[PDB]
Amino acid sequence: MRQTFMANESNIERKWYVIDAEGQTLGRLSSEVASILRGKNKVTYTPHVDTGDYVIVINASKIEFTGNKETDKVYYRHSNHPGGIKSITAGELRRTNPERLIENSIKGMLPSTRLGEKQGKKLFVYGGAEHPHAAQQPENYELRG
Amino acid sequence: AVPKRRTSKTRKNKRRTHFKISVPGMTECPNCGREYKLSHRVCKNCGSYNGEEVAA
Amino acid sequence: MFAIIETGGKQIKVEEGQEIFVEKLDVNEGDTFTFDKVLFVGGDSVKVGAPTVEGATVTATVNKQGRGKKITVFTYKRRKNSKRKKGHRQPYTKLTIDKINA
Amino acid sequence: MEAKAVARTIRIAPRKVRLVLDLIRGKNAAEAIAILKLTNKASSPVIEKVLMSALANAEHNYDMNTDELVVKEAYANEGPTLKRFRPRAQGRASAINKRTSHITIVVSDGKE
Amino acid sequence: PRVKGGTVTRARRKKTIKLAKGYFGSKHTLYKVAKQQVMKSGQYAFRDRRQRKRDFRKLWITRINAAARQHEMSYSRLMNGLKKAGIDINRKMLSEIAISDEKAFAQLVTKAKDAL
RNA sequence: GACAAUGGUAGGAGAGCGUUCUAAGGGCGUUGAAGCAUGAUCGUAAGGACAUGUGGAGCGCUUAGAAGUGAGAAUGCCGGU
RNA sequence: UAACUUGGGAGUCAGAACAUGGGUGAUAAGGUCCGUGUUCGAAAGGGAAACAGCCCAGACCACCAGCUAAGGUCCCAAAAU
RNA sequence: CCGAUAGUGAACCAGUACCGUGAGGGAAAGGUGAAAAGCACCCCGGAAGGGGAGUGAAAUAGAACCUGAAACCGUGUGCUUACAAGUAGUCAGAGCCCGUUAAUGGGUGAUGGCGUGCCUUUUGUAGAAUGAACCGGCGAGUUACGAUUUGAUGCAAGGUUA
Ligand SMILES: [Mg+2]
Ligand SMILES: [Mg+2]
Ligand SMILES: [Mg+2]
Ligand SMILES: [Mg+2]
Repeated sequence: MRQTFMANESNIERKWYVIDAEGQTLGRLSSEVASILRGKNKVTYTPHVDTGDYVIVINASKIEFTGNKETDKVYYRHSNHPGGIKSITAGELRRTNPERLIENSIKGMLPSTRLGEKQGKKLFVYGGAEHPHAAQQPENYELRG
Repeated sequence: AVPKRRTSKTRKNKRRTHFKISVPGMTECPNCGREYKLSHRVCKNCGSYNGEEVAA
Repeated sequence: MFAIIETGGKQIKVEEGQEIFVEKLDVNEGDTFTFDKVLFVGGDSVKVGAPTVEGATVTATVNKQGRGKKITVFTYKRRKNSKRKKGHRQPYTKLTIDKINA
Repeated sequence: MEAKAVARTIRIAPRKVRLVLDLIRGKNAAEAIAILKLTNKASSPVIEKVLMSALANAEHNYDMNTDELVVKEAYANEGPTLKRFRPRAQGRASAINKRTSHITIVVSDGKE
Repeated sequence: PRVKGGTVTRARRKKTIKLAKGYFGSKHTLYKVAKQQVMKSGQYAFRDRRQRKRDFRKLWITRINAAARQHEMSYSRLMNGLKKAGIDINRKMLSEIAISDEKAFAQLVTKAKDAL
């Protein structure tokens, strides 16, 4: 073993960003975002800890889908009782609890680890154009699209 | 019927976080100068539940 | 201001006063080895360069020339009758730095 | 200072005694006398004897007083194991373990 | 002359068990189980050395690309820039440079970007 | 100093470690043997020294010889838990 | 750079898959029976999500060095949105 | 040649206890110290047992008495643990603590990567095929005679003894 910089809870910095969701598609977004939250795109990356950033996401509802998968992209959970399958909703979930949609769409691009589930809590989505979290002096951010 | 596996030294102990027994009620005597248990008799000297009403 | 050097088949970062380990050179204690291959020196007067930046020489002292921690090797295939075991130490040479590039 | 007392080959298992001890460890003497002296079990007579015996030897030999005397540590360890056997059906047997114990109390005052 | 085989067995078994310090439950006291768990350990080392080399090559590359996304120089444009420049170093030095000092890295990318 | 080889069961060939005893030589031992326990030590391995505690009388080392010479598994025997 | 004889010592005689020329079978079988070749068996590692045989490739040991093979480059998961 | 699971089965009150109607089969169990000097006396306690005092170099040698390991059980304590999917380790590694047969130190380990036990038998087994509850001990290519080859050694057209 030899020299190389590692990163601790105290050698750290974390930030809070804004991202416009409107006029944008779901794949590109979730990929780039969890390429932030994962701690990647920082030269202090050390994966036995969390250099996970924070992100704010605004106006989820105006996100859009190409082709069908407006409606023919079904989401499935199971209620752990027998015959308790639920196709109960589809891409219309954009209509109702759209924040839930994104927040699951990103938390599948992350692992199931204890860390990975800690990162996903550092996301805050808002289908409405307001947020309470302006206390953090948050920034805007420009995606590459 | 039977166990298939050996019950290790941990689970045998965690299982025993409830075979403890409770600190019994206690209080000093009113004029027998010692401890006994509540809503009961002293067993001494002359019996004192409110004072003597017995011998034993 | 640091510089980057070559040794063995690998490289090191050094600030002056720093210590190093490296695989053996077979040059006794106090016999100050002097490297001849250098690849970068930055900081103020930054000089990245061609391989073997010329005019570049390091000096350092040979504090100790010792041996390593006896790691075990061991290995086997399973359900068969085979195995192996053989330790392996390592030689090394322990230097610290005076006079970053001459 | 320190002080102790022992009982050996007592004809009780460790565990049944060990519970009773876990009602003791840490207290002051007077209380623990009471605690033992009330609970309706088979170990309470014994531990009561051994405790007060320990206070006896502490008093006579070492010349202490009784206020500050506390139970620093107490524990019972396993003893010889008088194997017996109870018959059982179908021509067989089953070896009971009539167990024993070695009780250990160490009264202490904490000072000099 | 019969041979009491004692006086060695225990000693061997201590030389095993005392390589079981920190193992769980009855794996750190009993010979058998600690024998076989040890053998797993040594094998695991024999793949883990290889594995650490793979790992840290990944890590260094990750950090480096995290640097050169700043000038939007994806990692591959860069390296090809470096072989053309007639210079070359390891990884891990691009890492330590681009971590502890930024400017030096910038001057590297200038020296390489201009060979494309 | 170069050059090349060095995965491996059945299995074939080779060099090796330690135990008990013997013969010879040379040595240790109440100013504490052996064994035991602890330890962050040496050797490529099997293994061996060293320091300390307990222990209360015999033991090592070099050369060679003979062996009841090594145990994780027998629905194995015994004993203890 | 191997081939042959002699002499000493054995092990093996239940093989499987993939491709391939064929018989049988239903141009069925992870089928069976033969030839042909490979790998596994006796060989780990990278890819095939996961895997004995398919694909790349044959570990003497250690390194926080590098270049490539099959296969891959949005996140998971390193690498071209 | 053995030195208490060996050797007579039997080192000791053994062909005993025991089992069986009976023929018959068959156990386990050595060690205080140099000397019994084998704990006067006080104290708690019903006793047993113990703490003290003394005998003795040593009683953590005190009669279930040399040495006293491992399993197993506890008492306390440095570190750590209550959103967590674990053949249980290894690699990397922060934090907290400590200081060695004094050297690339040691104890713990938040978190991540990686990873389906051991033998046997098998075309192939994580294997839901088998065996092992743990640990201690015991325990399996031996010996004579002879043939054959290999190596050594002495003699040599001679060699060798029963
Ligand atoms: Mg066994
Ligand atoms: Mg014995
Ligand atoms: Mg075997
Ligand atoms: Mg079969």
